[PDB]
Amino acid sequence: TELQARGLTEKTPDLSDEDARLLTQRHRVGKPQFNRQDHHKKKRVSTSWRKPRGQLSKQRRGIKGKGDTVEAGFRSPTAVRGKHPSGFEEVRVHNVDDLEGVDGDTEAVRIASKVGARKRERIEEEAEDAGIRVLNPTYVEV
Amino acid sequence: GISYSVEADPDTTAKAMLRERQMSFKHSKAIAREIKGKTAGEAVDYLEAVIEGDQPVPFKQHNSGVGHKSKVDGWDAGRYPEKASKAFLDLLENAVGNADHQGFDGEAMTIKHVAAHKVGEQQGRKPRAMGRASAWNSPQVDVELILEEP
Amino acid sequence: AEFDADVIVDARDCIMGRVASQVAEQALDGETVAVVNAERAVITGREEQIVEKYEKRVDIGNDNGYFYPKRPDGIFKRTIRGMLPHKKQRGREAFESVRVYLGNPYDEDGEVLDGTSLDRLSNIKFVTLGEISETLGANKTW
Amino acid sequence: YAGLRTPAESFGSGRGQAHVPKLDGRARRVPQAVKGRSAHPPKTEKDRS
RNA sequence: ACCCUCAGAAGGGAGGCGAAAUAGAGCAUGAAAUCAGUUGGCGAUCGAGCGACAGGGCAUACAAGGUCCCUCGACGAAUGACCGACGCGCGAGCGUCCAGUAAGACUCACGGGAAGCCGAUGUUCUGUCGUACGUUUUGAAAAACGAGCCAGGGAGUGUGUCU
RNA sequence: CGCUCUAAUUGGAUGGAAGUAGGGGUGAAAACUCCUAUGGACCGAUUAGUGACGAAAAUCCUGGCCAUAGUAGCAGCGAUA
RNA sequence: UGUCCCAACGUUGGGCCCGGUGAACUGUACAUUCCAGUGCGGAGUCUGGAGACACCCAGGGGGAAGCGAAGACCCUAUGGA
Ligand SMILES: [Cl-]
Ligand SMILES: [Cl-]
Ligand SMILES: [Cl-]
Ligand SMILES: [Cl-]
Ligand SMILES: [Cl-]
Ligand SMILES: [Cl-]
Ligand SMILES: [Cl-]
Ligand SMILES: [Mg+2]
Ligand SMILES: [Mg+2]
Ligand SMILES: [Mg+2]
Ligand SMILES: [Mg+2]
Ligand SMILES: [Mg+2]
Ligand SMILES: [Mg+2]
Ligand SMILES: [Mg+2]
Ligand SMILES: [Mg+2]
Ligand SMILES: [Mg+2]
Ligand SMILES: [Mg+2]
Ligand SMILES: [Mg+2]
Ligand SMILES: [Mg+2]
Ligand SMILES: [Mg+2]
Ligand SMILES: [Mg+2]
Ligand SMILES: [Mg+2]
Ligand SMILES: [Mg+2]
Ligand code: NA
Ligand code: NA
Ligand code: NA
Ligand code: NA
Ligand code: NA
Ligand code: NA
Ligand code: NA
Ligand code: NA
Ligand code: NA
Ligand code: NA
Ligand code: NA
Ligand code: NA
Ligand code: NA
Ligand code: NA
Ligand code: NA
Ligand code: NA
Repeated sequence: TELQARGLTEKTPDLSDEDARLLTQRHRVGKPQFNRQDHHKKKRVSTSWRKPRGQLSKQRRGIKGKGDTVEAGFRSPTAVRGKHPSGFEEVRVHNVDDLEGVDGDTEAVRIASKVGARKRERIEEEAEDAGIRVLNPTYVEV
Repeated sequence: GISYSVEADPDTTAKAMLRERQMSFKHSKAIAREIKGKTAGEAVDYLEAVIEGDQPVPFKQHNSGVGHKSKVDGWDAGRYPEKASKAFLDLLENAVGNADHQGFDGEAMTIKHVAAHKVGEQQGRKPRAMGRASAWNSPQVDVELILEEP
Repeated sequence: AEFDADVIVDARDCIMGRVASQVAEQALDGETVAVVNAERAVITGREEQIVEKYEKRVDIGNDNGYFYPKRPDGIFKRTIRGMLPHKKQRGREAFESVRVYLGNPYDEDGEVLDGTSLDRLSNIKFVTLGEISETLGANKTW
Repeated sequence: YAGLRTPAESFGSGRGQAHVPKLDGRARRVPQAVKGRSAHPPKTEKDRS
């Protein structure tokens, strides 16, 4: 009578102490929006980042308050870069064969959006039986 | 054209619409704004007074250069848009009629929703001095009305 | 009429600026202050130059306006306003919780703030706000 | 010759208009103009072997 | 189609077809600028590159994020005391000892708590910084030049030769 | 990093592709990806190629649209009807 | 002899209010400003103060170095006629 997600939704990965520490750091420190300069002043200018090139650009000159400029110094820790907030490393999956070789303790699987309901059902049931969490599970009424 | 922008329960509701009316869209917003919440019958009496010139329609948004009116309460500018008002009377005559053919008491129903939409312009051209012409168009207005039982 | 002042200050024979500076500091700390006997407050210096300054302020102005107070009442209050960011929310709140009075409408006798009192026996070059207002043309309503 | 079959000319300064070749009050020929030539198009002469 | 409405082969209402009429005639999809109505936030005593970063209010169906708060305790870089004891200084105050101790960012563990609750999103308030962008220029917020807004279009290419 | 089309290798889709709208996650970033709605037929990935391949600007081009504004004009003429 | 001293009253058409019709110019953004200062030496927007409750009608045009026109003057170009 209520919606329930298929699979090991609550499953968590096991990480070394150092990894969980770095994952916690990334989540705590975060980063600036890094949206293009003045995107908010002109509708025809989108948010997508572009290096400010103006010779007089206040942002390019690094004036405080004009937003941070993309730099390698803002990179996330190597050990955690790319991990789902849960700590799992994602593995894009298109079918049942893609599930092969996947470590359910270390990796979680994300079913490509294009996969239809018929194939998702199969993928979701065998992923769970392999101890693999499905980040984007189907919600069935049980 | 438009489609009803608000949901309406068929069992306690009556609908009506005007299509591509060549009248002032600005006078239409003002009129709709003023009669919403009124009784169909009240609306009819109101618009007839407007047409008669005894009742002003508050012009709250499109009021540049508009002279003040003593009967306008809580505001100053107002006018007597007879054309748009006549088109609304047609709209209400239809709604109230639809309402009656369905068993309700048309006149006593509340105007739950009323709104005008500019659906286009009948384009025109006006010759000007210096061998040039400029636009001279006519607004086309759609308007929805939903009557509801008290 | 009726002002729950947490502090009632007596300006009689005190240096307007030194009192104002303290009343400002206190109002920004959340205190409700009332300055009493404003007409008897005092400012050091050569009466002639002092009066020229205030007279200049009265004459200054234009259509936009420069409303400068003539009564010892407002002179003192305007003096305090200059020590507060009166255009900011916090500043206006503090300023509005301060009121100056001609004489003392209270029962209690206000207190004398430290380092604001002027010894009449060792000072001859000073003036009374009341005297200033009389020179400015104020109506001696005290 | 795609886009070049026109005698369109620019009016130059004087009418608050950009210096763009026009014909019958319609811009033409230049690459930034709709119906204008392709600036650096594919070419038959190119050796694709 | 039929019926009601209407000056009415208009339009509207109801109804019928079809998987779909929000496929109903320039009718596949249906962006932005923008308009009507309406929801959330602000709002008729208050100040202007519209924001970035911090932090508060209020607002939030699910999904695709799941964290967050407080007691205590563990660890604890740089830095680093009060009080008290003694000894100096005209004085503000300083010296020795207590002590590199208590403290000390992050992180973790036990117990307890939150689900509009944490993140996030909308808006608004407070703090810090802040006179667009691009170009011309020694020097541009510029009373130097360009653009009303948005979408789409809009600028190192080919042959030959040489290096 | 992203775009077009070609090739090899290999996948997705009417049990709902592309696109669009709103929303969630990742990446310093170019940008990748998921969810919900809409949509109703096509769509990728890796590798090697390909090129009429990326826009905020040029009094840039074309189209659409807002304010301007219910404003100017619909008076002036020896023919005031 | 209203050109002037020195302006008045009146006439007709507008102007103003109402119905109907219904454009254009112009627009980087923000914008209730004023006095000073500063700044590429001629600022609604920077700085300090002052003033400032919102909206609307009519007016005469002080400012936006107002709008309109890639300066005709002047010089420069191994420009043109
Ligand atoms: Cl890198
Ligand atoms: Cl309109
Ligand atoms: Cl004044
Ligand atoms: Cl202030
Ligand atoms: Cl003395
Ligand atoms: Cl840490
Ligand atoms: Cl190049
Ligand atoms: Mg934008
Ligand atoms: Mg008027
Ligand atoms: Mg002609
Ligand atoms: Mg062409
Ligand atoms: Mg369509
Ligand atoms: Mg120069
Ligand atoms: Mg483009
Ligand atoms: Mg392959
Ligand atoms: Mg550019
Ligand atoms: Mg255009
Ligand atoms: Mg106007
Ligand atoms: Mg006559
Ligand atoms: Mg200021
Ligand atoms: Mg020139
Ligand atoms: Mg000459
Ligand atoms: Mg010559
Ligand atoms: Na208005
Ligand atoms: Na009124
Ligand atoms: Na009234
Ligand atoms: Na003094
Ligand atoms: Na004054
Ligand atoms: Na031709
Ligand atoms: Na060839
Ligand atoms: Na907030
Ligand atoms: Na330039
Ligand atoms: Na600039
Ligand atoms: Na300037
Ligand atoms: Na325009
Ligand atoms: Na190109
Ligand atoms: Na132009
Ligand atoms: Na005369
Ligand atoms: Na003016």
